[PDB]
Amino acid sequence: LAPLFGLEQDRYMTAQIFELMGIKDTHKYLLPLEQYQPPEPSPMEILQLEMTKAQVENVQASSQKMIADAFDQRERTTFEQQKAADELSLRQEELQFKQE
Amino acid sequence: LAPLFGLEQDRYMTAQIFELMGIKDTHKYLLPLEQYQPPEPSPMEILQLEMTKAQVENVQASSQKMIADAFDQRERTTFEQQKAADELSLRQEELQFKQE
Repeated sequence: LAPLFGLEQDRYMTAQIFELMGIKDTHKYLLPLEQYQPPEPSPMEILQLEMTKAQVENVQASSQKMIADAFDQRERTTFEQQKAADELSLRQEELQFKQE
Repeated sequence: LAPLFGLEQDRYMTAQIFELMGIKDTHKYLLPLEQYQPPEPSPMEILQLEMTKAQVENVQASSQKMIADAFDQRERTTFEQQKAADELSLRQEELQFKQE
C-alpha cells in the first residue's frame, strides 16, 4: 500500500493526530504541503549516475572495439592474400621474361 | 515526512518543550535560528568529490582512447593498402621497363 500512501496522506494523518493533541502544528519545523517544494538533488547522486553512464558507455565502446578489430583483421587478411597473389604473378612474369 | 520536518520546525518543537520545562534556552549551546549559518564543507568531502570527478573523467578518457585507436587502426590499414598498391604499380613499371 506504500504507493497509495503518499506524502500528502501521511501529512494529513499527522495533522489529524496533532489536532487531537497538538492543535497548532505550523508553529515549528512542520511545513504546510502548499509551501513545500521538492528537495534539490545532491551532487553525490548526480556524479554516481554520471559514473554509471560512463561505465555503460565504456562497455559499449569495448564491444565496438571488438567488432572494429575483427573487421580490421578481416581486411588485413584480404590485403595479405591480394598482395601474395600479386607477388606470385610478378615472380612468374619475371621468371618467364628472364627465361626468354 | 522528513522533507517537511525541516530544521526550523525541529528547533521550534524543542523550544516549545523547553518553554514547558526549560524556560530559558539561549543561555547555553542552543543557538537561535536567526544567527545560525550553514556549516562550512569539510576538505574530506571536497576531495572525495574531486576523486569521483577524476574517475569519471578517466572513464571518458578511456572511451575516447578506444575510439581514437580504432580510427588510427583504420587509417593505418588504409595507408598500408595504398602503399601496397603503389609498390605493385612501381614493380610492374620496373618489370616492363627492364623487359623492354
